[PDB]
Amino acid sequence: EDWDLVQTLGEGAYGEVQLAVNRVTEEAVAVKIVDMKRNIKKEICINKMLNHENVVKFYGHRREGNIQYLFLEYCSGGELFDRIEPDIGMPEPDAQRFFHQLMAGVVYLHGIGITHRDIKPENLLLDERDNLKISDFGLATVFRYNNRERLLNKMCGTLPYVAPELLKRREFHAEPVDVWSCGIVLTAMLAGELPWDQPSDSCQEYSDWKEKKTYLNPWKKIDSAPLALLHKILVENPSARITIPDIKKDRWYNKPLKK
Ligand SMILES: Nc1ncnc2[nH]cnc12
Repeated sequence: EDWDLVQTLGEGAYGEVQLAVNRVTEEAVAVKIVDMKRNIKKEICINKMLNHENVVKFYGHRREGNIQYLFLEYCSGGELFDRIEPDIGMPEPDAQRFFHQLMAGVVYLHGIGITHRDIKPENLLLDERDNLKISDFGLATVFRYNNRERLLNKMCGTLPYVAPELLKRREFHAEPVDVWSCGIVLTAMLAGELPWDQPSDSCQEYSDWKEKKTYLNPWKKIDSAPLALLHKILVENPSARITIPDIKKDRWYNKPLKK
């Protein structure tokens, strides 16, 4: 287990990720790297709990100095960001498949009291058999514990993926914030466009969404079956907004498309 660091796979904010190949067995891994001088104990801890085929497999960590090394699964397929052609998206049969695995993944976390708080195509990586993994638990947090649900109030994410409640309320439920970002990943995948800067009332493109002006981009690039689902996801009232159990019922979600 003396790995050589090869290519830089990217840095969200917290630290740099390298591909690391093992000298002797050649097992490829991803090493996240974080300089605790130039929140992060919590990422390790959350990664210790996780075990699903749609979450990036945590392998371990060694401190060894000022740096912190996370040993994570390797997604040779890279980010879902790159399967989205800008302004067109990707074929509807693959869009669905990745949404099935996103939904799978998120059910799992949400079922173990964990919310990601940054679902976005750059944090959905694809492996060798093109399976979607949820990555980066830097902004993750427990919302349910001892079967008590706690509200989050701390604002974090990426504006275009964030839910309105999070701009407009002082505390909010964690599940709906992740269903929203899942809905915006579905928009991205099907239209290849983010629909708005951020879901504020001050924003034309969002005001048009609440006004059901579905004749505009990026909504006119989407078929009425997945478009119906989206209407149910980007509801502005998180108690009105569809749940994951009920997205599993949606017509588009169960429409046969993918071989
Ligand atoms: N686990 C991972 N696999 C591939 N690319 C990554 N970039 C960040 N984490 C990664």
